[PDB]
Amino acid sequence: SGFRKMAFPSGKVEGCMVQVTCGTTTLNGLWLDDVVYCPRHVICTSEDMLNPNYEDLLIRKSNHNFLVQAGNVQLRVIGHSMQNCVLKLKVDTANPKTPKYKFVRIQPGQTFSVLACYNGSPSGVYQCAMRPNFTIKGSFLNGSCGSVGFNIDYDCVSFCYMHHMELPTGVHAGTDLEGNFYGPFVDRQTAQAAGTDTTITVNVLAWLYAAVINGDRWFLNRFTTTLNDFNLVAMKYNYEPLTQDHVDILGPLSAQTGIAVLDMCASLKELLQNGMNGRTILGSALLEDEFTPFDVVRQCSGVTFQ
Amino acid sequence: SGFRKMAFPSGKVEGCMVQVTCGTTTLNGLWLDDVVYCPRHVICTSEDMLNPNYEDLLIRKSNHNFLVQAGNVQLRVIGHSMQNCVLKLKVDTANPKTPKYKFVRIQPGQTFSVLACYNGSPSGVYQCAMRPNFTIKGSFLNGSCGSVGFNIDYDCVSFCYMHHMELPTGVHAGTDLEGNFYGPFVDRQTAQAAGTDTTITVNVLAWLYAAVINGDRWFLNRFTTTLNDFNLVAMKYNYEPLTQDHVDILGPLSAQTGIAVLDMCASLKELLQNGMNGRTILGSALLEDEFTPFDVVRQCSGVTFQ
Ligand SMILES: O=C1Nc2ccccc2C2(CCN(CCc3ccc(C(F)(F)F)cc3)CC2)O1
Ligand SMILES: O=C1Nc2ccccc2C2(CCN(CCc3ccc(C(F)(F)F)cc3)CC2)O1
Repeated sequence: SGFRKMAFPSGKVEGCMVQVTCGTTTLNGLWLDDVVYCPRHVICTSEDMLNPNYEDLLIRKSNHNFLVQAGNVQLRVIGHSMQNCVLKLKVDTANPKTPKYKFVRIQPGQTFSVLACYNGSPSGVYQCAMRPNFTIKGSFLNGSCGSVGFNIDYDCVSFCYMHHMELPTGVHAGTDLEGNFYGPFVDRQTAQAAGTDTTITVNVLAWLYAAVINGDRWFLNRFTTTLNDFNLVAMKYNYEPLTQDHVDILGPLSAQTGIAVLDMCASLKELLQNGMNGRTILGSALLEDEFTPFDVVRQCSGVTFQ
Repeated sequence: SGFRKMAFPSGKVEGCMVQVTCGTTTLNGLWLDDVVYCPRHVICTSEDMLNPNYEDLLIRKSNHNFLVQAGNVQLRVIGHSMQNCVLKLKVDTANPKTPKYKFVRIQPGQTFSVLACYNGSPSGVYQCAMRPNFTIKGSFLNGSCGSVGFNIDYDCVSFCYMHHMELPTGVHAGTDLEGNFYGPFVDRQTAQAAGTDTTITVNVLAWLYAAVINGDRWFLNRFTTTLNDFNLVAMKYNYEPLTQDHVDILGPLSAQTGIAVLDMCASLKELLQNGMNGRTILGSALLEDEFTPFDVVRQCSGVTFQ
């Protein structure tokens, strides 16, 4: 019945997006209860961004210098502080649309939805993964800083990403909602290069399970393998090593399809060695690695949210 | 700065989804002002679906047989009628969350977002195209019927699709919001096969323009072509014929990049003849055809919505 790259419904997050302006710089903020969270580089000029001293730049800013606008209506800033690379602006009004929420710091390989915004207004929603090199491959133009990534479990939004930086290579870097960057990146306009973008092996396997459930099975073979034997081939192809924890997480997909995890590893190994020979799997000519095992279960089951 | 398959923010549509139950069948409805729109096959049993006489089945249904539930709260049905393949259930309460909206019947090649729902509750959002054979390639399980497709232009939601049927081949068929199917499909469980799924040429070209804007340009060559010469190769590869209307629509992308439309056609022609040779374009090993020229402009510019 079909399998699609699918984002969470975005309404709960749309009701949290505001515009934040400091000086000549405008980007997005996240309004939850009576706090607005945004990237601290809102206080920088494009001059400042080469070597900013954020503590010093903040000395010159008062509450009234942070212009916060929710739709057409202005919010009153009654306090501000810096936590790592985010500012927290206390406003005098609790966001009436605040959903149940959590702040979560995700691990490489985990997926989330991004609500890309400009000037506090939603532009679109798409699905991303935290890459093993701690970048994400997004769609972000100037003014999109402060857009957030999130997951939803029924009624509760877990915010995991806030967007801050584009690297010279066109990939993206950002923080969790406590303001700590994922990976080694900093909020300065300098030479920072991403490391190897390896493939998230457990996600590829989950997606192969999804393909089998949906009728694409030409890649199933007569072979099996072992974790160590498969991992020799994964390393050669810049795939993440597969662990027993990963095998365990694939357990429910293995059980429903009747295909042992290591048998699916042997299918993956032949795909890596032989290529696709011009065929497709679930409409892709590449092996997709931005579906987690939990994503596959969810979509193949029809789980929903408030 | 990156280019992603991107859906519209879904909040405005989330506030319109309800659950509709008739007998033992539950699916989704769309609540706009004081009318709930849903597939007429809600009145069928799985028996009925082999050869339904919808007019006859409706004789046995009264207002009180249609159970409409918005979140936890029941809506009072004060009238019902059948329009083509949709039912319209008049309720006694206008949806307080009704956005500005229109009903639009789209053309093959046009794209839209789908809010997949189960039991009136949103599950996820993804982007789709109306295929040239009038199917869509979605992600729909039992109970997702009545999920809708839509586009947004600033504050106004244009609803273009309601989901009704999965064909035996795993592709999807549905109606506009006046209840007329796209293509030749009917709401009966019978032998209906899709025609040729051809590639939407103008969308592929738009996506190649997007790639150039974002740094992927290895596929640009030293050649040009003509509409007629390109169309001979398109036919061979089951690509839609390119028209002068299509060339005109690509005009703004041509102007911004400085690459004449027919020059990009010559790049596409070499890609079709030679394949990708194992390379990728914007993270795909296939030529993507579910971005319209307007989608590319929008995403490459940062246009937003209420
Ligand atoms: O729409 C429909 N009609 C339908 C019609 C005929 C056969 C099967 C179906 C199903 C019914 C639920 N069936 C869920 C089975 C399942 C799959 C994966 C997992 C898991 F591994 F992810 F956990 C668990 C259960 C999916 C297909 O759906
Ligand atoms: O974020 C940023 N910083 C930035 C930094 C350096 C160079 C360019 C930029 C741009 C500035 C706007 N620029 C829009 C140009 C444009 C592209 C396509 C079209 C169209 F063909 F679709 F119509 C029209 C205009 C995109 C990149 O963006």
